[PDB]
Amino acid sequence: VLKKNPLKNKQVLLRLNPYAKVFAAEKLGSKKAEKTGTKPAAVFTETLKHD
Amino acid sequence: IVDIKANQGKTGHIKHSKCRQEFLERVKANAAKRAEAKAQGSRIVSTEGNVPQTLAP
Amino acid sequence: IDHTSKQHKRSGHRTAPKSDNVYLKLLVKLYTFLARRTDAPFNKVVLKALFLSKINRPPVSVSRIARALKQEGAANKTVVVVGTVTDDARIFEFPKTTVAALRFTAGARAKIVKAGGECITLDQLAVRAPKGQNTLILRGPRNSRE
Amino acid sequence: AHFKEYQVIGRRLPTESVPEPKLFRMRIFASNEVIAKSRYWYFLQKLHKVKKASGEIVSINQINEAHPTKVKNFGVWVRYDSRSGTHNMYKEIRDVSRVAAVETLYQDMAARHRARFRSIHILKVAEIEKTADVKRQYVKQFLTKDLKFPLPHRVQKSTKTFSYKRPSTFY
Amino acid sequence: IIQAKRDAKAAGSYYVEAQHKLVFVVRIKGINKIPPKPRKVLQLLRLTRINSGTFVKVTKATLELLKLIEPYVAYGYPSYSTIRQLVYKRGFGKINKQRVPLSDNAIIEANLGKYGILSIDDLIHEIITVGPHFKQANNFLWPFKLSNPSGGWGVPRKFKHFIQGGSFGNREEFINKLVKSMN
RNA sequence: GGAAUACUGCCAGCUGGGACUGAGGACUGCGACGUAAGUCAAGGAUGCUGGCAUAAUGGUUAUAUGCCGCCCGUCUUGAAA
RNA sequence: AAGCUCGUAUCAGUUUUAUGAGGUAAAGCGAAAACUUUAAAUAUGUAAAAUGAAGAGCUUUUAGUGGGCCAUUUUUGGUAAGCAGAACUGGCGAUGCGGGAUGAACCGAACGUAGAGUUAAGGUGCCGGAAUACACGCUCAUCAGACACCACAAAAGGUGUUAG
RNA sequence: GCCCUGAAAAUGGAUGGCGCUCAAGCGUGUUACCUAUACUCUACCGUCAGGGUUGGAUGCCCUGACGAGUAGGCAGG
Repeated sequence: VLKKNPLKNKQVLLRLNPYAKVFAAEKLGSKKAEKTGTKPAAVFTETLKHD
Repeated sequence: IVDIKANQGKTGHIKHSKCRQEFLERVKANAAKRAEAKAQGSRIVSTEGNVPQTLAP
Repeated sequence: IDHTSKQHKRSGHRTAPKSDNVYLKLLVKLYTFLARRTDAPFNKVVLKALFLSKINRPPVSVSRIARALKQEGAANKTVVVVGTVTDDARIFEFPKTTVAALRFTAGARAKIVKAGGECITLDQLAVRAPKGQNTLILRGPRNSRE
Repeated sequence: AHFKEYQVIGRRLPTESVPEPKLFRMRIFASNEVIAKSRYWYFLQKLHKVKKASGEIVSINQINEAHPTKVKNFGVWVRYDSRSGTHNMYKEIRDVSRVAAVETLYQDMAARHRARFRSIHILKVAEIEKTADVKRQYVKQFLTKDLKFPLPHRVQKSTKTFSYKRPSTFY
Repeated sequence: IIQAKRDAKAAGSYYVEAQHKLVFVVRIKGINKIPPKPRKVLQLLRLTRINSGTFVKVTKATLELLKLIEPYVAYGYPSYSTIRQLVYKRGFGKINKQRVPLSDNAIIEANLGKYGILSIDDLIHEIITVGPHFKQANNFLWPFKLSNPSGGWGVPRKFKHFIQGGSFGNREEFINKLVKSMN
């Protein structure tokens, strides 16, 4: 009889998506990524900083 | 069905029509492909010898 | 709001016959129920026939009935006419048969009974063959009305 | 808008028996990358008849100012169109970044020559390393030793409708 | 994708990104004084009222259609968050020619089960990855009835190109901000 | 050489204030929390409290104030006069 | 409107694919622009992938209708200048509502009765709802300007001012 | 580029008026704000449509979408 927004109503959210619980519990919205130390090539740096 | 154009492109200064040659060829080709099937059924730009070049007005 | 089709467009199918015959309305009610609760196309055909006008329900002759029964495998089927069965003096021999119709003229009824059959109404037809089993529903010639 | 500088590198559309196209690069001042790409296609076609379908943008980067808080004299070469023919202009702009200087130039063009962003083409922006190489006096004026000037007639902002004293314009 | 860009930088190559396959289009103008060919293309894209949006798969044919309807639409490349919010809040299924809200996974399973779509997130996956059953899933989705943007259009006059300070045309990744304002 | 910050984006992160609405009417559904019992914000508002019980609310009417509103019908021509 | 038929029907004021068209001169590269092979598509046809569509085809029937005005685009012929003849497509007619102070053809948007929110076009000194906002420049008119303008007076004149 | 001249008569009058001059003018940029019978959401009325109904059926229940109008057409009062 009444449409409820899953983006506001947490019960409807869980009803439509059982994975919302795991997402919230493990904080997949704030996943800290693994680091890399790759550096751009000197030709790339010169082209970026050239006219 | 034929072509009309003085030596402006009327379909239906004349030559024979070729407006269904592709359709006929595709009909025959799809028949042959069906017989064949029934019998047995982001690029990358690198810079080694090219560099970006500053060419502006 | 930029409509691609007509708004408030009526479908076109029928619900009430223009006739105010109470018995015809009762038959229509019975066959509306039957075509709803039964997935037999015969009941839908009979229901649709129950709405046609007089000019669209031409009579069916006993000669036409007998010729229809002359088909092989169709001798023991019950013939259904949603309309009037008229007599025909051009036939001198009539088979034994069971006919369901809205109306029988006196001559046609006498001929069927004398040949040894029975004349039943469409509600008796509904009781006997609820899905219209072993039926042969006939329509009379039309272009005769010009 | 608030301008950014983008390096844009494009090339011809690769085809069969056609390797290694001419990598055309440009520096575009624009509010965002969509406008920068459109401007790049426009300038590419003007330079040479290369349609958007006949080309492909292989790179676009944002170039930040290297020393963003150092005051720099910039010489800017531009050309712009009008009802008359295209004109070439040289201007001197004293600012801390190329994007700031380019925004100043666009506003000055709109105010003086009634020109617009679609009419101005920025040929070159370059820092003038030596003081002596400047030409325009409205820039050379701010380059003197121990520069000092007052700000006469200070007009203070009032929040309320009525003030209960006459205002002073002192500074 | 991120690591491929970094590898191209490190090797000195230029990582040319994959061509976009999905576009979200919103009808921007009203239903008065539209020329017949553009209004025919709008009806074919199911954009029959202002602030109505649909997903479109990108091919040559759809590209030419978008070129035709350019003055009357704002379109761009939708992100996963935008698609997810659109489907969750304003997703309606066309079921027996009726507009039915997507309030449960059973509604989606009963009608798209033939294609292997079992839930709202499977439908979103089929949209974001323009998949084998994209036509069926996209047509199952009822055209999105968006409101006017909360915060306005950000321009004084909408009916210029986005490039020239207007609203219409291809705005690429800015469609996400616009559509989230309109959601 | 090591950071920080800006900007852009994401969170099925948290939390405060305001406004309009409360359709439906035994139960049935999909879920959430619980070892269970069961409870819940999960197929649409309930709980607690006060004043009044009449011109108090409201209706009608006359006026005032703010904004709006050209005199009807016919007949002509695209159209208006 | 009524019948008959069917509805994995039948299509489409749309795109694409293959087949044509002013070959007009920018292909590039040829036997010394005179050659004669190609190419993104402005702009129509035929026939077969995209997108959309629950109504379609046929046969009998019934009413009202039988002028045009304005504009865009292309085209042919013209004048001092206006322009005239065609074809297409829109607007208006039968049409209320927001805006342009006002209004046949301008800009938005088409309409059941209400509530809340957001907007279009247009605006935000006061009339008058909304910044006498912020920022960079220009201008001082002895009747400035606040516009119809990629129009007429308009070809120029000036010891006004600014930037080139 | 802006400014002055670049001709114009005759009742008193018009950027709509007031008035405005680092504008309340002109060019341009960035925001905020105002409000249509338009858009979103809800309630209600009607029309149409699709499902269900053997236990006022010209009804009853569930659901969805729509609502400008002259001549004219059809229906209910």
